[PDB]
Amino acid sequence: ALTGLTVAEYFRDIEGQDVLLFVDNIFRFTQANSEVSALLGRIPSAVGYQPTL
Amino acid sequence: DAGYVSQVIGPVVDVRFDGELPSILSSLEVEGHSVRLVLEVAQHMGDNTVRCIAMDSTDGLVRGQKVVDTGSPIKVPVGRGTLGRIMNVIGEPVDEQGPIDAADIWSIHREAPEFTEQSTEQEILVTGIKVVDLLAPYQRGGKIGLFGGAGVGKTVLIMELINNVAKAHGGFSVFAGVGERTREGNDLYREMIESGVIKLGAERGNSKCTLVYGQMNEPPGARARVALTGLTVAEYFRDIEGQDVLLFVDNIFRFTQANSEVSALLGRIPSAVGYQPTLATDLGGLQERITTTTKGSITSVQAVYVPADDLTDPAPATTFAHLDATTVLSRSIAELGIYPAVDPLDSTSRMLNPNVIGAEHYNVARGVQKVLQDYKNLQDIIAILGMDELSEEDKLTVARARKIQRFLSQPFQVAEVFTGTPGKYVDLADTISGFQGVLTGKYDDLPEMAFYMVGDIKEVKEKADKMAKDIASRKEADNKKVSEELKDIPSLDKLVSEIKEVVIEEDDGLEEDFKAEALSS
Amino acid sequence: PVIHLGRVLSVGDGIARVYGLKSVQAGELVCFDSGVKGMALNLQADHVGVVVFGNDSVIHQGDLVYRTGQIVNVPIGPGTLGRVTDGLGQPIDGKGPLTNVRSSLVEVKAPGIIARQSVREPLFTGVKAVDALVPIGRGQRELIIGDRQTGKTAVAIDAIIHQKNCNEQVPKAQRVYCVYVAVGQKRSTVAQLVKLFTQTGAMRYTIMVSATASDAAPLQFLAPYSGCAMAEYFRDTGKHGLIIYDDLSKQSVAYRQMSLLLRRPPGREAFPGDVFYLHSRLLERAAKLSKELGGGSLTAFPVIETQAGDVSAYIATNVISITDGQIFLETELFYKGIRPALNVGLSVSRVGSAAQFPGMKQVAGTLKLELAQYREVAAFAQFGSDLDAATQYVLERGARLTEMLKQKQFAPIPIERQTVAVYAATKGFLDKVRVQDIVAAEEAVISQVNPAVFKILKANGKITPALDAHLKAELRKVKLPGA
Amino acid sequence: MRYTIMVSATASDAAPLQFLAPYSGCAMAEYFRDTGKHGLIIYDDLSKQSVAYRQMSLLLRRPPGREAFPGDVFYLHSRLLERAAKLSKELGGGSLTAFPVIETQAGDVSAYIATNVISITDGQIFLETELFYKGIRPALN
Amino acid sequence: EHASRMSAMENSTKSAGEMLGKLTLDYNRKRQATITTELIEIIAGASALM
Amino acid sequence: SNQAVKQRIRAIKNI
Ligand SMILES: Nc1ncnc2c1ncn2[C@@H]1O[C@H](COP(=O)(O)OP(=O)(O)OP(=O)(O)O)[C@@H](O)[C@H]1O
Ligand SMILES: Nc1ncnc2c1ncn2[C@@H]1O[C@H](COP(=O)(O)OP(=O)(O)O)[C@@H](O)[C@H]1O
Ligand SMILES: [Mg+2]
Repeated sequence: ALTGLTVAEYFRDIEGQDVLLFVDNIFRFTQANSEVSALLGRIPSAVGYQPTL
Repeated sequence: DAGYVSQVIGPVVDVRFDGELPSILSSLEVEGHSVRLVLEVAQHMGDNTVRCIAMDSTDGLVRGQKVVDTGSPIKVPVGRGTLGRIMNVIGEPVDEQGPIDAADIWSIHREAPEFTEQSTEQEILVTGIKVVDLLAPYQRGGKIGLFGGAGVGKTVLIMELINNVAKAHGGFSVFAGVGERTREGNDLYREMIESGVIKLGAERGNSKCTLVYGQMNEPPGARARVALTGLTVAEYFRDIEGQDVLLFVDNIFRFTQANSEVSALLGRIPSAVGYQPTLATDLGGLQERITTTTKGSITSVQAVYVPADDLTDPAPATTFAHLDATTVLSRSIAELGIYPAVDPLDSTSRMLNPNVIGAEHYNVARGVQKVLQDYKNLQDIIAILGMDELSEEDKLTVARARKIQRFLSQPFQVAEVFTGTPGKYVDLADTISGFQGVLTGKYDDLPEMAFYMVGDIKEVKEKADKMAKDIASRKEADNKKVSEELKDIPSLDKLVSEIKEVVIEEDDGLEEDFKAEALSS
Repeated sequence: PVIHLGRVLSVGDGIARVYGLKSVQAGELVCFDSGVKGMALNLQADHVGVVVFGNDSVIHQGDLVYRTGQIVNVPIGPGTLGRVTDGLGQPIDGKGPLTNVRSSLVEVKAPGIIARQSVREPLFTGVKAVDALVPIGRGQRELIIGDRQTGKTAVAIDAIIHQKNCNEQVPKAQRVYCVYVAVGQKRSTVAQLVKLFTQTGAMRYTIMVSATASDAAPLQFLAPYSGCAMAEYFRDTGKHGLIIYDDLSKQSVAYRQMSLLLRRPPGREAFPGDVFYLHSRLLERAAKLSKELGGGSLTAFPVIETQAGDVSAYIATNVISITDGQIFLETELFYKGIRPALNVGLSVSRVGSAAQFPGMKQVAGTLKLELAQYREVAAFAQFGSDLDAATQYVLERGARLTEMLKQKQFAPIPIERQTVAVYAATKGFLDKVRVQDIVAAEEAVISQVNPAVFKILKANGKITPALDAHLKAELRKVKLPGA
Repeated sequence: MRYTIMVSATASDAAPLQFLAPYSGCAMAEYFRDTGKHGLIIYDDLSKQSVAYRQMSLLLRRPPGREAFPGDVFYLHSRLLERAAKLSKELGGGSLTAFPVIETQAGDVSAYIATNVISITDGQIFLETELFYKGIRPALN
Repeated sequence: EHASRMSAMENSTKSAGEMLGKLTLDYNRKRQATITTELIEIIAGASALM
Repeated sequence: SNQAVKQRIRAIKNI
């Protein structure tokens, strides 16, 4: 998702135009950090999510 | 010698002592702090280190700060010199009136009395609140619990309990403000200057109450020990001076809540509702000291906050086994406008045996509870159908219970600013006489709103004829008063010229006020 | 000026473990050598745990941590009025440094019992659902608890906008200076409120303390306390404040992040044990001071978001215990066309009518009683069983009264206009009117009734008998729609 | 009192005293069973005993269960309640009748400790608070 | 009238048994989910200390 | 939110 913003942010900041950003399943970015946060040694937050949600 | 701080995590401080660790529950003082910071040893961590809870904030503590052991627990002034004063958790005066006289300061930690010096005597404490003195009557010398969620009337009821039984009785009083609003602790203080309970100045010795306040801004170590400080003032009046003493505790829930805020930092695994594992025994150590002994008597009134109108929750549910009278306040009674919002079924007392309060009080109370329970089993079908198919035996008990429901409502003398009506003190004989009339059909002809917010049954008849006159007097102001009065209502610009205009400055004063505070101090 | 030095042991997830710094205080501002600040929260025996005020990417292992000697503080004073600051003091509106200001601590002991007096004077919201049913005095903390989009922010913004309308008409002493603390919000959302407050003119009296969602979790935990410290300047120097903590629900989530990453053991819903103390430390600083301490006040409006009307939530139950009143906002009342969607059966004010307008203390007493009679008779005609024609009278009058309490989102009515509007609905003068155009009938009742009869009700504060008849004799010389 | 023993571990007593008091009262009551006489053991609050045993186990850092209770908290109450027997004729023929008392909250028998003691005991005497306000006494369901 | 109310009040006990059946399935799901939620809150607070 | 679904089973069972 950060790779997709960076392409959209270049057209906004440098090219200076209107961009249409479509992100499919934005929750997956949250879910993938929650698969990782268990292995980074972090106490789990409510519903087993990463504390830094 | 003196210990030094080794760890500060929140309100929990670890102090390392090189040689002769202090006892558990003993008081420690951190010197060099900005304010007086008292720690209390919760446990021995093991490597010559104690783990402590702070009675004040730990902001500004440094690892290595010197800690001095007092060789004793937290000692507060108790005696006649505290009557009319407000105390801290650690016995400091917070009422801005000198130091406390402090004849024989006492430790706030002791044991429950014994099993041998327990008093098996039951006499009714007449409160004047007619829902209390009918269905769940209080015991003179027993524990009273006021349950209910946020905003049902726990304070309004404990305030009406103060000026009804503590305003004129034989002994002294202690209010333990445990983890509540500072605003209502100031409202309680100024109410008792005006009613002469607390006297200031040279008339201080004629006071009849001691405030001990540990309100919500204080840390969890402070609020966990305020009830023990309010106990210790009340235990001096019972054990040493041998006299009766009233003890009002606003939200004993906050004692259990404060112990749970430090519990996980003390190294304890959490319980079922996230409470401390020692929740029933921390509460049990406090309540078993609030007893009537062979020396004196402590009549305790404790408000108990239930968290989400939930008596299932373990902090109210543990408190239920400790009390002799559990006045349960309900939100559904409060939303109906009936105040005090006492649940008439859920309120239970141990003074409701027939061989204790007689048979003429027990059968009226058992009869009122029967009509109010039948109405609740009918209200399942009234709200669906509408009171036409009950064959007029169950229609009579709907109108009898609706009169009984309003007749449990009563204007309080402390809710004159809220309700807008003067308060009523109902005697015990007038409560039994009134409810036996509504139960046996002696007052079926009166309207059901003539029972609402009245004193006794002679004020229902005083209000029912008043109500009839009020609606027969509606058809008289439909003739005149629209045009051409006798000039007691003048013209509009007559009233605009009497308006005394203020000076609207339009500068805000601010930047010259700030520099004026800068050149000052 | 000897400066103690701490070597960073490890840095991760916005938390840095620091070796050394034995002299550092608990809650002390530290300084990393990358320029980013920090706060020493848990002083353990072997290391210090530091929450990082910013992005922890610039901190490496073995970086030098300097302590600043000082507990965390913010610039307070009149120079913060009009400016948009971040979570601890620093302005983010691009208008230079904060001139004419003074640095004070963000964690102050709340004023005790002997420093208070009774909350007696009213703080008018301008929302007539609030100022009639759940009125708010100066020095009273009132919760705006509701659902995800129930207009909770709108109720709070209308309190701020209305103070600008009141500050132009009152003397210099009884002027209310607002502070709006936005915790965990969008930065676009905050910029729409500064745009609204300069267009309204409310930005002359408003401080905007912004800890957005991009900010570090110790910047959003700390922003209610830093905004309260800016708001406590006016309370401590005799003036009147109004602090709004929009989403204290989002402050507790930012405090749960630091607690879980400083390894503190989790409680209910993975929340810290002292979470109650997180909000009771903050909300008890909203006080009405005594006249020995200036007489100043600070009125708080915490905002708590519920999930599905679940007020039995951990953080929601804590703040209902702390605050005096409660403005409960319901989702199904919002879509029934009742705006603001205030649950009158669940919204209380613990100060009550002691600190409300006397010109509405006598008029809105029958308003909340007729609405209490309206509630249970609408549950029974929901089915369609039968009618009584005295049940149908309170079912018809309360439908005028519910339609009377509706208000425009960005327009806050003055207290004198609200009492006249409630008088015209509670004295029967808005009967003979269809239930649908009462939202448009009361524009006639405010405009056609004389502009000099509001001045008498404002100056007296009460409908005198020489005005109680004169305005009901003007509530007949008005032309209502339909009629 | 000429036939009653009272074993009292009250609220101010330590959690090991309240845990061991049903076992202390049962051993006093097992004297009559083992010598051919008949006993009647009543536990005023079995649920209160399990709260005291949950306190010691969480503090001894034994792993927590469904309601933070220990894993053997079924073995806590079954080992106690299976001591109430009717003995055979070659052991004197004595007996011990148990009456454990379990306090439910809002009348649910789906609670962890309430499901355990319902499994161990033979019957149950359910007392309903709705029947208690209807005049019925004992409010037996 | 009485024979159409009889067929109407048997179509509303069907509807209040089909609604009650979907509401007990919804309650048993919430009963199971709240025992799992309160248990995970206990293990997390214990793993943070052990 | 587990008592709101339990008080609805109170409603539908008496209806
Ligand atoms: N009284 C009202 N009349 C009309 N629209 C309103 C009213 N109050 C709020 N709204 C609108 O409804 C929407 C939701 O209101 P608002 O954003 O203030 O709610 P909120 O509780 O702050 O929600 P959020 O969770 O987004 O913060 C907005 O578009 C707002 O302008
Ligand atoms: N006896 C009463 N008469 C009238 N109003 C009451 C009464 N008790 C409570 N109220 C109203 O309900 C509110 C709740 O009372 P309070 O003592 O603050 O409850 P709690 O302490 O349980 O939250 C009061 O502020 C008041 O508005
Ligand atoms: Mg209270």
